[PDB]
Amino acid sequence: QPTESIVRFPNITNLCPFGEVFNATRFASVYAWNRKRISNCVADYSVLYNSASFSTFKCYGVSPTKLNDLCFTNVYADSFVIRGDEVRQIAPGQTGKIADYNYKLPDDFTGCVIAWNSNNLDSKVGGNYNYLYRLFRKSNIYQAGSTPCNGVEGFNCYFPLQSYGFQPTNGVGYQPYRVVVLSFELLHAPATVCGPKKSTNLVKNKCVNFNFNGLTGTGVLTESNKKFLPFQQFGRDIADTTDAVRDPQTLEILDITPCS
Amino acid sequence: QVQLQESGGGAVQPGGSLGLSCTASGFNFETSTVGWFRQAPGKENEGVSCINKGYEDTNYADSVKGRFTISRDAAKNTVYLQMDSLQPEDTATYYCAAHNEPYFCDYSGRFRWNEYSYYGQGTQVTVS
Repeated sequence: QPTESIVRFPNITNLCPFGEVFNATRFASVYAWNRKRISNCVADYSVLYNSASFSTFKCYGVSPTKLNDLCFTNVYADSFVIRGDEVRQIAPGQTGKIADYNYKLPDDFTGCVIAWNSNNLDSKVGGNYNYLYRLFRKSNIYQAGSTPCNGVEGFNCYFPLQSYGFQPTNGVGYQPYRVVVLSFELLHAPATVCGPKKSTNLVKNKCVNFNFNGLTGTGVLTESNKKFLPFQQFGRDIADTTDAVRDPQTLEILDITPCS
Repeated sequence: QVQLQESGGGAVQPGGSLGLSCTASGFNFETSTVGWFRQAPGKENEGVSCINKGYEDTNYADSVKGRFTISRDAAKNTVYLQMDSLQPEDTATYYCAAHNEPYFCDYSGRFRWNEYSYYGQGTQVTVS
């Protein structure tokens, strides 16, 4: 019987730029609440599982521990900043003003939503006045009234700005917090986004199962010195078998012999 | 925009009655909810009454249940609140308010202070 099962995978290089969440220092432009496409990179979610220091991270359609198994064409990272009273109401299948009247999410929207404390860093003692609301849709220059002013003072004609009452003094339930949605899309495209695939320590000259980048087999390995360039997989001098296999870290060429 | 005018406040003696009136303009509040909120010194802003004229469905705060009656006049386009057996806790400045989304049914009126988008000047009622 084979002794133990073995998997060997290459070192991780492409880290998702989630660091724009840990080290975000500034707010986005008014037109551009942060909606970014994420592709051609490996998404490391392992830190989020055991971080446990942030307000919420609840996410639906996929079990948390199987993210590395699934592969998606695209990831949309949509980040806003909203107040606390709506944090439990930002969820697929629920109601609300912003989620319904600005951009639609499907009732069974599968994706992963996190809410972040900004109490001691981004909150302002005098109040940050950067928060606006879009309130109305009737059907599928912007004036709050119905009649156009045409540059003439009168009814439904207003002043550019009056001081607005935004204050931090409100209670704990009422501070604003940051919201980020990571949406996974699986569509008709070559698989480019893959989760990190962890490997183990290597043991030689024992009857073992081996799994090299998905290549599964069983046997015991011996070193072969035949001339293969590192990028070479297929060749026809023996024409019969997947002769040799190459570790990603160590470029050594190993052939297999079956056990009893 | 929407403009609100409250009137009818004053001084009352406990056991009496008072009549508040809310006049709305800039929007047709005949198929939408309009309500009365209060704020008192040392007390949080609390909604006390609301009426939806679409079927005139009524709601009152638990603190005011069984004591106040709210009605809506289409001909006057106003909201009239009648207060019977007033108590000292009813002494407050009253605001007339409405929901951003106009409702079209028997919806009970929300009495959370966050419920107002446009707000009037308010009228004082002192039960003393």
